Amino acid sequence: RLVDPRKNFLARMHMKSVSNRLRRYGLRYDDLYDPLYDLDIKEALNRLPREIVDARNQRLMRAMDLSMKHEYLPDNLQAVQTPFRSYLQDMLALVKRERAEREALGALPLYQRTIP
Amino acid sequence: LTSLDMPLQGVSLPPPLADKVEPSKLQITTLPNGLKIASETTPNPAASIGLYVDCGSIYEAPYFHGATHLLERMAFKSTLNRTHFRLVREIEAIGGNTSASASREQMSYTIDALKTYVPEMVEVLIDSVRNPAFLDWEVNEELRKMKVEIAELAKNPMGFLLEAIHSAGYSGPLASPLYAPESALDRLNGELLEEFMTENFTAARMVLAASGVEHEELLKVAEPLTSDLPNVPPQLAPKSQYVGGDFRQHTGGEATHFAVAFEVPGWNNEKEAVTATVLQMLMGGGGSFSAGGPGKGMHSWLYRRVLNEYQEVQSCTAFTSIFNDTGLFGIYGCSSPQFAAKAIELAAKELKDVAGGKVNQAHLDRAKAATKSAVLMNLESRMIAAEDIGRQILTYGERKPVDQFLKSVDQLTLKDIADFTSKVISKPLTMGSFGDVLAVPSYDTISSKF
Amino acid sequence: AELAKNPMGFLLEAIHSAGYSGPLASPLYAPESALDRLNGELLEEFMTENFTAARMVLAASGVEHEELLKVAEPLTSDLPNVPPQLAPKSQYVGGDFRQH
Amino acid sequence: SPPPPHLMPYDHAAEIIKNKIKKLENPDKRFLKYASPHPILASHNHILSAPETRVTTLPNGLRVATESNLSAKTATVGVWIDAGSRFESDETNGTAHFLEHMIFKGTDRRTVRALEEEIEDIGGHLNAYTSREQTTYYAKVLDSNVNQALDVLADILQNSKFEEQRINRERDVILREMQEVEGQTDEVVLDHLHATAFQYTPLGRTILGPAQNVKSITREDLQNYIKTHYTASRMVIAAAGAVKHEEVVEQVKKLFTKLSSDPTTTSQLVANEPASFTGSEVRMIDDDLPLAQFAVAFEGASWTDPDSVALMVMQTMLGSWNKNVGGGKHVGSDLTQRVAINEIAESIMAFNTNYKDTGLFGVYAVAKADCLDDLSYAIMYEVTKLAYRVSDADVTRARNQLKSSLLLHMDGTSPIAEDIGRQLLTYGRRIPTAELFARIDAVDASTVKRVANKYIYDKDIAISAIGPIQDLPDYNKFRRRTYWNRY
Amino acid sequence: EVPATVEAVKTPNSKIV
Ligand SMILES: [Zn+2]
Repeated sequence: RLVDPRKNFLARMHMKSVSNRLRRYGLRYDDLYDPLYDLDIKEALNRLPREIVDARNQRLMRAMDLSMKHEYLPDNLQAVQTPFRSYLQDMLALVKRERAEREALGALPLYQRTIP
Repeated sequence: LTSLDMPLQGVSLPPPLADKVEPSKLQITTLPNGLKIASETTPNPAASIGLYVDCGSIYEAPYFHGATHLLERMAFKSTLNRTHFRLVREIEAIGGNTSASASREQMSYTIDALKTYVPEMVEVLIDSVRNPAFLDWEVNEELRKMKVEIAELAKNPMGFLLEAIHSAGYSGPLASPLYAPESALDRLNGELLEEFMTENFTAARMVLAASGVEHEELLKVAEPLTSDLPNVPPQLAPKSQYVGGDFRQHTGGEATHFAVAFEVPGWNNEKEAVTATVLQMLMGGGGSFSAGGPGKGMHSWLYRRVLNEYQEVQSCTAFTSIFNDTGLFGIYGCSSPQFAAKAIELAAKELKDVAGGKVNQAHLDRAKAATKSAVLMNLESRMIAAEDIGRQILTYGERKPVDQFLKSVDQLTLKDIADFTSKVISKPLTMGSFGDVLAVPSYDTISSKF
Repeated sequence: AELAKNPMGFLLEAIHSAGYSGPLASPLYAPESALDRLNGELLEEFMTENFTAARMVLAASGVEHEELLKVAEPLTSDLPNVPPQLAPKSQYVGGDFRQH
Repeated sequence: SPPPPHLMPYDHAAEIIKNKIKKLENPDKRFLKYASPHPILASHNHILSAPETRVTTLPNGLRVATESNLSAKTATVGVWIDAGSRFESDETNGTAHFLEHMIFKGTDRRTVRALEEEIEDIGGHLNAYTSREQTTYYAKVLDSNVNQALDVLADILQNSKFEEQRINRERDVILREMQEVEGQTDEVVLDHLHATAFQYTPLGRTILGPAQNVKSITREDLQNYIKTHYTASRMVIAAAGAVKHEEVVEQVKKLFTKLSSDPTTTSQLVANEPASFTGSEVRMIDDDLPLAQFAVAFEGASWTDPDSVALMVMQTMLGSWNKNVGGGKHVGSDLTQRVAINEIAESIMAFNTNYKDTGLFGVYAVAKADCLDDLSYAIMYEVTKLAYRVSDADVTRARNQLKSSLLLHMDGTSPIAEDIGRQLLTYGRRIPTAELFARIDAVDASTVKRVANKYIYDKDIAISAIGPIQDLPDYNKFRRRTYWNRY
Repeated sequence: EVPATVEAVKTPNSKIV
């Protein structure tokens, strides 16, 4: 695929830019996934262990504090950041698979979004 | 269509069954890993297939308190091969029903459906017990519904007292509660359940009993799904020691309850088990909370004495809980919060009365007939037949015929009843009361009555 | 409810009822079933038949006897003289408490 | 350098959960060979074989029906009578229940103690049950004591004494029973549902009757009741288990000689006093009860109506559930799915009650006060949906479940004898399993839609509720939720 | 005596006015 960093150098530049932008705030890419965006994310987040969600929330608070202060992380802290270490994607995919299996057999959804 | 009082036209009617059908013979196949598969062919179009494991709360000690009942609630959930949703849908596609039971020394998993769906039943049952996924959200949900199942326990005085006197009557593994405290549940999780199940669920500790299927088909479906299981050498169940004890939770208010129990032989020792069952029938009794249907125990010693000579009694009967190497025979009771001392006096006097020999032959024959009809009638049910096969092959490995039990019942004299009851009440008693215990006498005073 | 949090006092209460028989085994801390029945009239009946003058002592440290009597006598002299009742008798018997 | 992905505690937990998920990503196909989540209509008329049910009619119209299993060690023998509270009058109401209390109270040959001692000397059981349209007395005994049990039943039916002191004692027992109509709220809710739905018809009366009737009960009342209703053409003797048809027929011919032979016939009784449905409700508001219980019902179908089978399929489609069921969120029933997924009830149960000329089809639910509005919406939505959208998978699954439950519940001599007696009273015959299965599989999605449009769509409802029910929707809202205005 | 609501709950009435 063209989105493969190993095969495509444009994807390599894209991944480098995204990683650098994430590292300035100490954010993981999975931290950008908001429960309010879809009920599948909300369900996947509810299925995760507590310490992971607490770490996510702490990173979110740190990033918000940095953004409000017009500041970036110190370089010593930036060196230890792992912007693309995942904690959410596999659980999200599992929740999607379970949702699709429910839909295929004619069952009601386990959760639905509120009509605004 | 046509009204149901007129036969439907064009229906293919199967030929009728004979009015006398030769019973089938249990076939017991043992796999090299030690797993035993048993089945009996049955004329009715229903199949009952179960898996029975010699695990229970007597293996929770010391670090798995509550694991057995959690595993009971976690039955037929998500496997490594199928989601909970898919498994419920497969069970419902063939009109099946599942059930799991947890005891101190046994667990079972059963599925019931028409006999044409045997491969699906066997496949779903083994996937369930061999491959639990133990997902954390599913465990947490079953743990919330465990809190309710344990809080509503106070609403069943008989059950509450029964567990309480099991706790207060033994010291070792048998004293471990079958309904763990709330503190004991904030430690349980999926990893604990997996570690517990892997340790105890071995092939040589498991029986696949299927009532209502040909042995060839059951073997063809079950052999490829259980042989992989490794050979684990046969350990020994731990020993429990019967002691005395008192259980007392003074809640106050009204409607006291009690249970005085004594020790009896276990399922091993096959002449005295019967003496305990016939004794339980002899004392008999009833719930005293509802009526309807003669012959349920209205003319036993307990009923005819208490409920027909002393009013204001809410419950009075006898119970029994026999294990492999020990048992508990006792008498329940409700009475009134200040009538409690008189109630315990009545119960103790009744035990003493049958101990001395104050029971005539008419009552002995009555209780003997009640025992025989209770055992023969309870085998009318396909479920009970399958469960009995599984439990007996787990315990003895043979499925002893009912005829031997029937002769032991009909070899009981008054001298036997007398010597057994004398032996039973010469040992420490287990007292348990629940409700308003302030007026309830002490342990020493009740112990001095016998 | 906030009594099990102190094992000392909880055990000290429990072993009073587990060791004595009779009145001294009556809890000082009643269960949350006798409380739903407690009301002002039940407390007024309890006090009228128990708070009698012969069972009462008025003790003062830091006061002169004269004006203390001067104030106290008009407020207590009209209490009826009731006979002394015998103390309810308790029996130590020994026993065992337990709760898991 | 960043930490490796097991140093930080949260990274390690993420790795563990990811590994578990990858474990679930690859299933094992040996365990995925036979079971399917898709329901298939299956024809298995081979396993459907059963022992023959012999039915013999005596010259006086008495019917003897036996199902022989000579391998059995036990048997169930009894009498099923086309009699109950529906066939009494307003001033006789309650007499059948009084007779049920009085029937084991002694005969000319036997006294109360003799009768109990005879029975429990053989280890037998004696059962008496009376309903609105059916009455049954039966004995569960060992194979040897079939003749003795038949003698016991014939004696109690034909030669009961009804002592005046026994009558007076039972009078106070029943009066206390009436004064203690509590603790069984399901039964109370259904009684009030019958009373309001079948207003001013014999079907609306309770089995117990009014207190003045039981106070007025005398010997001649009971004797007149037995003379009027316990007639040969209204009685079926049913036996299952280790019994031979011929011996039972001979014993019945010997013992059941002094019956009534009154010309009163059940079809005429139903004709001149028919039962009709009245859209209506009774609300028993009691805000001290912790849980609310209510039933909503439509007018159903009689026993012999062909639509009764479709109503059974529809009842299976709605289903039943309580909080202790493991997989309510995953079942085929959409109503059960909604209730279990949103935790809006303690229990839910669809019922299909049949009578000789009418029926009741509805839902019974137990829930907390604050769940009632959503629960009522869900119940009405899923019931009304049957008139609009029915999937082939749902009706196929319900057909399979109904066939399975009908065959699986039929285990033991007592359920078989009860099935024989009930079918002989309601259908005039024991419907063979193959015919019943053929009728069931004739219920497709279009059949369910047609039946729902006949019985549910834009139809009056009967409601009976008790408890903290101030937030239960009123009659107009339930009545409006019986149709969909988007169609 | 028994209040009217208790009697109504305890005695279903098919002759409702
Ligand atoms: Zn009754």
